[PDB]
Amino acid sequence: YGPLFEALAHYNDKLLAMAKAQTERTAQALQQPWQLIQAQMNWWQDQLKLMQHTLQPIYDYLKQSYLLTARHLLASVDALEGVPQKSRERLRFFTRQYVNAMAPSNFLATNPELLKLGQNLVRGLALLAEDLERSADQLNDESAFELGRDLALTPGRVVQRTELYELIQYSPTTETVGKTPVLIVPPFINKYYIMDMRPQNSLVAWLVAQGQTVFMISWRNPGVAQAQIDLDDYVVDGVIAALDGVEAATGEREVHGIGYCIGGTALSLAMGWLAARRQKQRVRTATLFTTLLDFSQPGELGIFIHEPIIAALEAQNEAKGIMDGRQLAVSFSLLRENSLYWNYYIDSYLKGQSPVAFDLLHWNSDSTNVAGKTHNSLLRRLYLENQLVKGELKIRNTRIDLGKVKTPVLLVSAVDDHIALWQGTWQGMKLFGGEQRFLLAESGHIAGIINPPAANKYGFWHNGAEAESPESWLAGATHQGGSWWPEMMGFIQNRDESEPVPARVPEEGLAPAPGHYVKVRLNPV
Amino acid sequence: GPLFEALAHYNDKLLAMAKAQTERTAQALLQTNLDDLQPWQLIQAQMNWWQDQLKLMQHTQPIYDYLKQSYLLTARHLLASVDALEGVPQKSRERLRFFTRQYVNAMAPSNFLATNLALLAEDLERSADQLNIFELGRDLALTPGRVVQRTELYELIQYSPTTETVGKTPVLIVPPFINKYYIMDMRPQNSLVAWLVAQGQTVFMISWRNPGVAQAQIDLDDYVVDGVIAALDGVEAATGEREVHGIGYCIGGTALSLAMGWLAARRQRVRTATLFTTLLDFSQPGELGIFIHEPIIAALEAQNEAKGIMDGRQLAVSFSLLLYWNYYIDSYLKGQSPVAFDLLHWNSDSTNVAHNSLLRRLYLENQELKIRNTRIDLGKVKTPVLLVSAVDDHIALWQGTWQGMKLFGGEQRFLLAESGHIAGIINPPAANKYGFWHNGAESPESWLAGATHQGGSWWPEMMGFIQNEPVPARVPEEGLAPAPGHYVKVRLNP
Amino acid sequence: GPLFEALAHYNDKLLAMAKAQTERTAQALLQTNLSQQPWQLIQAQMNWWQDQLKLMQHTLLKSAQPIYDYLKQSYLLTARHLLASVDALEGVPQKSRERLRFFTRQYVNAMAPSNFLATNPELLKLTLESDGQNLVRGLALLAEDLERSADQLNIRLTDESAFELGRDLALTPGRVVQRTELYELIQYSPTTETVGKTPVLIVPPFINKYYIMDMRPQNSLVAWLVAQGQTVFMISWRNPGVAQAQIDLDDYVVDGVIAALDGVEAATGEREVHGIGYCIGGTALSLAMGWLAARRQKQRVRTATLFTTLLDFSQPGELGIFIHEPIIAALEAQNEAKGIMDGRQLAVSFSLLRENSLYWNYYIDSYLKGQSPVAFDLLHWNSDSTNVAGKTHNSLLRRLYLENQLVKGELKIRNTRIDLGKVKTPVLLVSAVDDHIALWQGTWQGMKLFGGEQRFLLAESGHIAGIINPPAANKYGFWHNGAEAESPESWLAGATHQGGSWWPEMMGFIQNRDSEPVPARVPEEGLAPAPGHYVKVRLNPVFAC
Repeated sequence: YGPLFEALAHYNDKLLAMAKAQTERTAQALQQPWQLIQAQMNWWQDQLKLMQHTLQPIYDYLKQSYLLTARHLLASVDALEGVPQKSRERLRFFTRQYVNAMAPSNFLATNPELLKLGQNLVRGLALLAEDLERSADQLNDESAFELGRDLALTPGRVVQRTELYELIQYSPTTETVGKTPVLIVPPFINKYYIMDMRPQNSLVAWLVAQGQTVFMISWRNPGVAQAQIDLDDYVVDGVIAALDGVEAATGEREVHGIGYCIGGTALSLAMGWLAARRQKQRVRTATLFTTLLDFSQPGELGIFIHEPIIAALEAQNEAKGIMDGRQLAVSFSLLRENSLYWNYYIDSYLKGQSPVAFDLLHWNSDSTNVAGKTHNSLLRRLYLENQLVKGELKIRNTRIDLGKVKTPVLLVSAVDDHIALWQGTWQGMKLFGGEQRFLLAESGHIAGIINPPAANKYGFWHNGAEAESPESWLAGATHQGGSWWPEMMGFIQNRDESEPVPARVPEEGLAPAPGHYVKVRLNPV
Repeated sequence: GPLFEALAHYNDKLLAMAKAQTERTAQALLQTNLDDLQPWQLIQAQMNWWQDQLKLMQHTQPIYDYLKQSYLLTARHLLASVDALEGVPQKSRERLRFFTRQYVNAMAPSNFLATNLALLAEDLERSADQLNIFELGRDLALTPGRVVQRTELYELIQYSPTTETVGKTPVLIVPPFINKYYIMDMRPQNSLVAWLVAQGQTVFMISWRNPGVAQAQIDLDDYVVDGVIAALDGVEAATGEREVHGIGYCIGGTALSLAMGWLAARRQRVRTATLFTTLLDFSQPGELGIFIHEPIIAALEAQNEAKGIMDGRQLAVSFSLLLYWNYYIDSYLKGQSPVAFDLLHWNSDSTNVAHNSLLRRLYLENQELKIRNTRIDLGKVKTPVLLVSAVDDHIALWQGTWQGMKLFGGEQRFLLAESGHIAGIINPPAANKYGFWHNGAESPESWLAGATHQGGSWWPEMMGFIQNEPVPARVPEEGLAPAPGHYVKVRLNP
Repeated sequence: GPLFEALAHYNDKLLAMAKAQTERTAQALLQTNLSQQPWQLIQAQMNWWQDQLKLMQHTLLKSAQPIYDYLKQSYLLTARHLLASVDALEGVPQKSRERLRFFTRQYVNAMAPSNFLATNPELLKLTLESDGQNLVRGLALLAEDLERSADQLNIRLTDESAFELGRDLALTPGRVVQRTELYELIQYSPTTETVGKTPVLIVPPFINKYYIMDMRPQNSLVAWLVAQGQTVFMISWRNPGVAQAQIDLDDYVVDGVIAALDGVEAATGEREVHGIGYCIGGTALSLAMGWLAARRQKQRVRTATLFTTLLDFSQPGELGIFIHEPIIAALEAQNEAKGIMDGRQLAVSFSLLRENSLYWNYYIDSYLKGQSPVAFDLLHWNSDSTNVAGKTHNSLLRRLYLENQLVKGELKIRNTRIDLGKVKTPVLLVSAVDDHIALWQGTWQGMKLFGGEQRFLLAESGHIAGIINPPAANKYGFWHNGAEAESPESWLAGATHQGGSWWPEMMGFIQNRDSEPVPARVPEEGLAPAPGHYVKVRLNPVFAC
C-alpha cells in the first residue's frame, strides 16, 4: 500500500536511464525495444492509480480497467512493427508459455478440482490429466533454442556413453586445476543444462574457471527400451559407473560430488551403497542442491502420494513402459519463481541480456521421460513408504544406512522451494554420519540455486553450529548477501587441502561438448 | 451479481451466433462453383476478459496478487485477440486497429480539454494530427432523395417516398451546425429520415455547408433568417405548403426556436416543433462551462475574428460528443456492422463554425435576445413544442432543457431519453433497446419524480405527437444533385 | 497361328451370343401389350480381324505393285467393315448409335500417341537439346492445339453422359458422415452381420475421381472390402476451384488425410485404421504416416497398402518429358496465374488409361460375358477429369518430381521434416508390371524408405487393369516374394507367380496384423447419401442444377 508505487518508480527510472543510454549509443553510431517495456510499465502504474482512486462502481472500474488493457494492446503492437516477424513470433510463443505457466489450474498439483477430489478419485484424476495434456499438445512453434549454440555451450567432450548416461568432460580454461575432479549428478526428471545455461550464469563454466576438472552426467531420455531401469540401476549403473568413468579418464578414484534435486538423492544413495559394502571412499566432498532424503514433507506434490493414486500410476507405467514426460509436464512445474516477470524478464532486459525467462521456460518445457520401474520405486519406496529414513531402502540387495557415510556433506537448499521444502532437506542432513553443513538460498528452487557471483542478486543463510530443529538453525544463522557459490567452493577446497595438478585436457571421446542424449526432445523441434 | 447474469446473456448470444456461422460455412460448401470464389473468436476473447476479471474481483502482498493475476488476464486478452485475427486480411485488421485507437483516445479524458489553455490545446491538437498521419452516399447518408435547393449556407434535401400516401404537411429538419447532419441518417436500420418517410411523411433536410474562410462574417442571425426561414421558402417552392412540421437537433432546435419567435414577434408557418436536446436556458452548461468566462471568451473572440473561422479540428479537441456494449458488442451480435464505427467516424468528421454570438449572447448573457434587430420573445410562440432530452447528456443537461421549455407560450411536452446525448435520440423502434420517461402533469426534479418509464423507442410517441388528409406521395423534382449532396462531403482532413 | 486360334475362340463365343439374342428376342415378343449392341456389329469387327490377318499371311508367303495390292485389298476390307457395321445398326435407336459413336471416338483419340503431350513425337524432338525456353512456347502451342480440338469436339455434344454417379457407377450404399473444404468422408453401409474392429480408410488420388475403385458391383473394390467384413471409409476429394488456389500438398496431408483419420474416430471410436492409398493418394498416405511419426504422435495407421504409389520419383516414366526446369517454372507461372491446374489441360497432357488390351479384354471380352462393355465405364472415368490446386500441383512438380525431396530427406510438410524411416507401420506395395505412370521399379525403390515391415506385390497388368481385378474375374495374376532383395530385378527373380486376383493377399496382409469381431457398424445419417456431391462436379458440364 505505497511501497509498490515507490518500487514501480524505481523500475521506471532504470528503463528511462536505459532509454537515454540507448539514445547515446545511437548517437555514437551516427533485441526488444524499450517502448514495448514502457507499454507494460504504463499499465502497471495506471492500474494501481485507478485502484487507489477507488480506494455500478464495480462496472465503472471494469470499464476503466478495460480501457487500460486496450491501451496496453495498442502500445505493445505499435512497438512490434519495427521488430522482425521471426523475433516477434518468439515473443508471442514464450508469452503464451508464461501465461499458462502462471495458471494454477493448468497443473494437477495446483489444480482446484483435484484438491476438491478411492476409485472415484482415481477416475477423476485421469479426466483432469487427459484434458490438460490435450491442451498442451495444441499449444506446443519451432526453432526456439538449439543446445550447444544458445544453451549448454560450455566447451568439452563426451568421454563415455552408456545406456543410462553420457559423461561430459569440460575444457579446463585454467593453466592448473585441482587434483580431485568434480562430478555433477543432475536430476533425471529434467535435463541437466539448467546448471549450464549461459556463460554468465553457467555453474559448469564457473566451476571450470575456479581451476576444477568438471564432469557432468547427461542422463539418457529413457524410451520404452528402458522400461525395467530402476532407481537401483541409476545408483549403481549411473552414479558409481560414472565414478569409474572419471577414474578411467583422469586416474583419480576420488572426486568431489555435486547433486541437484533427485540427482543428489542418487548421489547420497551411491555414497551409502559404497559405505555399506565397505568400499574405499570414492567421494571426497558431497554438495547436495535441494535434495530430498526424508520425504515426510513432499510439499504440493503430496496430493499424488496416496495408495489408490500410486497404485494407478504403477499400473500405467508398467503398461506404457515409461512415464511420459509430457504427462509430467502438466502434473507439476519445476519452475515457479515468485515474480519471474519482474526479476528475470524486466530486470534481465535492463541488464542488456536476452531475457532469462525465455531460457528458463525452454528448459522447463524440455521435458524428459522416466523409466517405468524407476518412477514406481521413486513413488512408493521413497515418497510413500519413506524407506530411506526408516533404514528399509535396499539398492541391489544392499540396505542403505547414510550414517555409515563419513563424507562431509553440504546441503544447499532454497527457502522458497516448492519441490523440495528446505525444512525437509534439513532433516535429511542429520542422516549422514560425517561432517554436516547447511546453506539456505534466498530465492526459489531454480533461481536460488543458479545465482552466479557476478549477478549479486540474492543472498543466503549460513550457520556452523548444530541445532535440534530447522527453526532453531535459521534462528542462529547469519545472512550473507550475494551468491553462495564461493562458499561451496570454499567447502570443497578447505577439505582437499593437495598440490595443484596440470590442467586435464579432455580426450576426443565419442561426441562434442553437449552430447546427443540431451538433444533428444519428447516434442521434436 | 446481476453483472454476471448480463455477461451470461451475452455469452449465450455469442454462442448462438457462432453456431449460426458454422452452419452457414457448412452450407457454403454445397454451393461452390469452380469458376468463382469480425470473427466471433475476437469477441469471445473480449467476453473472456470481462467475466474472468469480475471473478478475480469477487475473490478479493495482497494488492500485488490481484495486480499480477489481472495482468495475466490482460495477457490472455492480447494473445487471444491476435490469434483470433489469424485469417482476417491485413487490410481488415488495419480498420480494427484504426477504430479501436479512436475509441481508446475518445474515452481518454486527458485527450479533450474539457475533460482534462491554448498551449495545452496546441499539444493536444498536434497529437490528433500526428495520429491522422466510410463514404457518404454508400455507407452513411444513403437515403434516396434529391437536392432541391442549394444556397450559400445549406443544401435542402427532399427524400423520395416509400409509401403510396404521405401526410399533407411536409417535415423540415434543422440539424446542428457544430457537427454534420448525417447522424440522423446513418443506416437504413437506424436512419430517422428513412423512418419518418416510412411513416407517410414528406421529409425535407437542411444540409449546412462546411464553412470556410469566406463565411467569416456569417452570424447566428444569418442562420435564423438566411438559414431556417429561407429553407421554409424553399420547401414551399417544392410542395406548395407554407406550413411544415419542424424538427430540431441540439443547436438546430435552438435556431428553430429563434426562427419561430422571429416570425411571431413580427406578426407574420410551423405546425409542430420537436426539439431534441435543445438548450434555451443556459444556466446549467455542464462541462462546457469551463470556457464560459470573460477572460476566456474575450480571447476566443479575437482569435475567431482573426482567423475568420475556428478550426473544427480544434473544436474536436475541446470536448467529445461521444457505448462499447450497446453499439459495438450489441450491434455485432445483431448481425450489423458495428454502429460504434459509424459514430466514431461521424464524431471525427468535424465541421467548422464561423460562433462568438453563441459564446457570449447565449452562453454568457443567456438572452433580451435580438435576431437582426428584432427582440426575441418565445412567449409569443403558440406552436406546440416537444423537448426530447437525455439523462446521460454531457453537452446539454436535461434540467436546463426542461427549464427552457417554459419560455414557450403554447402546448409543451417533455420526454427524457434513457441514454446519452446521441444514443438516446437515435433509437429506432426496431432496435427496442432503450426507453423514455413521460409525465402528463405539470421544477425539473419534480417532473422526473412523477415520470413513468415505458421502454422502447420514443419515435412512435413523436410520430403520434406530430400526427395528432393523406396526399399522394410527392416524388422529388430532379433538383441540382442526388441525395447526399456536396456540402456534407467537404472534410477538414481529406 | 496363335492369332487364328484366338479369333476362332471369340467367333465361337459370338455364335453362342447370337443364339442367346434370338431366344431373348423371341421371349420378348411374348411379353407385349405394354441396350446390348447387336452381335452382328461385333461380328462385323471380327470379320475384319480375320480377313486382314489372312491377307497378311497370303502376301507374306507371296514374298517368299505388291505393296499397292495389299493396300487395295485392305481398303476393300475397310469398306466391308463400314458396310457391315452400319447394316448391323439397322434396328438400333439413334441415341444408342450416338452413344456408340461417342465411345468409339473416345477410344480412337485415346490410342493416338500424337494426341497426348507426354507421348507426342513433336514434343520429344523439342526436348532432345532442340530447345530451351522456346520449348515453353513449343509446348504451349502443342497444348493449345490439342486442347482446342477437344474443346470443339466437346462443345458439339448436347447431351450428358449415359452414366450417372450413384446409379450406374459409384452406387455402393453408404453415407457422407463428414464434409470439409477438401473432402467428403463416405462410410459405407455394411453387408455382413459382423465386421472387423479396425476400420479401413481409402485415400484416392486427387488427379482423377475416386470411383475407379467403386465402378460396378461386380468390380467394386469398396463393395468387395465391405463384403469381407470391413467397415470401409472413402475420402472423396473436392474438385478444386479457383477458391482452392492456395491449397498445397501439405494441406492435403494434414487437413486431408489426418483430418479424415479424426473423422473415422468420430464415427467409429477407433483411433487406428487400416490405410489404403492409390497412386498419388498413397503418396499422401505415406506422408501422413511420416508426419505423425516425426512429431512423435501415437500411431494411427495399423497397416498401409499402397497401390502404384510413388515415393521415389527417379523413374518418372513418360511423364519425365515435363520434368525440366524451364517447363516446370513455366507451368508454375501458369498455375499461379490461373489459380488451378485445369484438368481439361491435364487430359491432353497424359492418359491414366493405357491398357494394352482395353479393346480385347474390356470391350470384346466383357461384351461376350453378357456385361455392359467395361471399356465404356473406364472411358467415362478417364474423361471425368478433375482440377488440381495451383500450389498443390507446383509442389508436386518441383518438390517431388523435380527435386525428389522425399528421398533426399529435404521434404517438409508444414515445417516438419519427413523421414519415412521413422514410420514403423507395416507397408504393402502393390504395383503393376505394365504401369506407365508409376513404374514398378520406381515403386520398389521407395519401399525401402520405410522403417518397419515391408512387402511388395507385382500385378500382371497395367496401371488400372492390374489394380481393379476382382477375384470373381479370374483374370491375370501377380508375383509375391517374402524375402528381402537388393534390387527390383533380384526381387522378381526370386518371386513366385500366382494366378487370379491379388485382393485376398491384401486382405490377408490386413487380417494377419489384427482383435475381436464387432457388430456391424451402421453408418450415421450424416450429411448426404452414398456418392456425395463432390464427385458429381464435372469440369465440362452440360445443363445445370
